[PDB]
Amino acid sequence: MEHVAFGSEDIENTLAKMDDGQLDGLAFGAIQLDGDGNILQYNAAQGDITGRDPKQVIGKNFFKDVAPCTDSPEFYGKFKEGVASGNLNTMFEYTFDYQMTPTKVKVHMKKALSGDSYWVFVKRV
Ligand SMILES: *C(=O)/C=C\c1ccc(O)cc1
Repeated sequence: MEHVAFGSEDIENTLAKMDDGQLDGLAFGAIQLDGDGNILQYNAAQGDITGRDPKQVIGKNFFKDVAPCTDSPEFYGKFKEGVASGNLNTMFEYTFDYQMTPTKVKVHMKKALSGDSYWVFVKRV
């Protein structure tokens, strides 16, 4: 397993060295999006939670297609502001409930080290 704690201050630095293979070792969900909400990476842990297939969601809009239950001021609203500002680091509780059992999780959004990429870290609570 890759030893990285959810909410770690330097998490964007640590994860810059990973690949899809290495990301699959994390204890929590991790989604990498571009400036437009498109999925660039999708680890095995978020798949265990949402039931999605990582390899099948890659390339689709996170907010439009895959997870419309996030299209909201509380989530998407926060993402867009972050993207436009060029900085993003917020943590909140959300309920995943689209075509799945209503699941309470902890969501950590943070801008990555790379120019135009954003992290979505998730964990059951
Ligand atoms: C609501 O849709 C919230 C979360 C979520 C995340 C990923 C996937 O694939 C579905 C739903």
